[PDB]
Amino acid sequence: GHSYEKYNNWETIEAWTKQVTSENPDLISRTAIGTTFLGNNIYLLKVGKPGPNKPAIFMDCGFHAREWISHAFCQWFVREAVLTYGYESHMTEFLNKLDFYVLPVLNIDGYIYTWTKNRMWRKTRSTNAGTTCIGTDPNRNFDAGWCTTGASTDPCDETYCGSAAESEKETKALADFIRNNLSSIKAYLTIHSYSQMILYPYSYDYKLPENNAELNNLAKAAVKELATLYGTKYTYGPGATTIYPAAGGSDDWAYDQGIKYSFTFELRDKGRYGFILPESQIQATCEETMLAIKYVTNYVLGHL
Ligand SMILES: CC(C)[C@H](NC(=O)OCc1ccccc1)P(=O)(O)O[C@H](C(=O)O)c1cccc(NC(=N)N)c1
Ligand SMILES: [Zn+2]
Repeated sequence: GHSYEKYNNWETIEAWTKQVTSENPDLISRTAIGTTFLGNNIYLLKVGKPGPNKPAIFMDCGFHAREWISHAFCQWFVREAVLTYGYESHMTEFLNKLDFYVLPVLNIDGYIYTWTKNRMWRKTRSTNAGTTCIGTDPNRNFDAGWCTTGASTDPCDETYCGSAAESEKETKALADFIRNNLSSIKAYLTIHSYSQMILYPYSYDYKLPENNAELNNLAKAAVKELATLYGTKYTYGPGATTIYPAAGGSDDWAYDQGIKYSFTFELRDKGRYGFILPESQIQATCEETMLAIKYVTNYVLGHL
């Protein structure tokens, strides 16, 4: 069964998307935006009070299979939204005024693989011509300085950029959806672990985004907000210099589509447990992360 303080396998997460939608008909709608290489449905949840011409924030989790706390966060977020709507003033305002598109798990095939075969799997599970090596790094697969730096052209490597940009059904589906909704999507938030950072563009080059001063101030405010709960310290900055240069990432691509608020979140911890973050830390991790996501949401709402 589904728990919010445990990591849930895909069958359970899928059942949950159907259940939470059924239980909250005027706050949540479910669609699928594509299928994975292995035929799983890429569900997207539209969270918000329906209305005409509403702006939106897009958030995805589970780009990378082994980053389990990411998947956990998208599920936590959805419950918080439906539990507190009508009671907590900010979330009530958020859901009245905008829609959150929440994509609980992008890389479903890899996630399943981390449950069944290899806890440390990262990439998708697509096949590659001329080799037995499996998978492409979805966050090297977007059309953003594609495969020029911090990526591999070898399918056997963890950062394989794929045979071409959007070669993966999963990344094509995500790009297609975002391209189809550019008029409404005002921010892009992509949830990863670990490192306790908020990154903004660019990672594929050392050039800075036009609005980098604003993004820096926004990230700064968001991390200090996060720290209020448990003292957790996040660093922040443009990807290339803050963590490492790397091309083909979705945050850079979304920004260059015109989504001016584009962030990669790296959640707990800083390496003690790394990707294998204890379930005992899910609640506290999600709780503090909510504060940063809500700060960003309120700021974006104030700049429409
Ligand atoms: C621990 C955490 C930072 C993860 N990093 C990771 O597994 O690094 C492994 C690795 C191994 C060899 C070469 C490069 C990278 P990840 O979540 O995969 O980091 C993102 C990524 O590399 O896709 C990441 C972190 C910060 C910013 C961005 N943005 C971007 N467009 N590159 C992307
Ligand atoms: Zn990641």
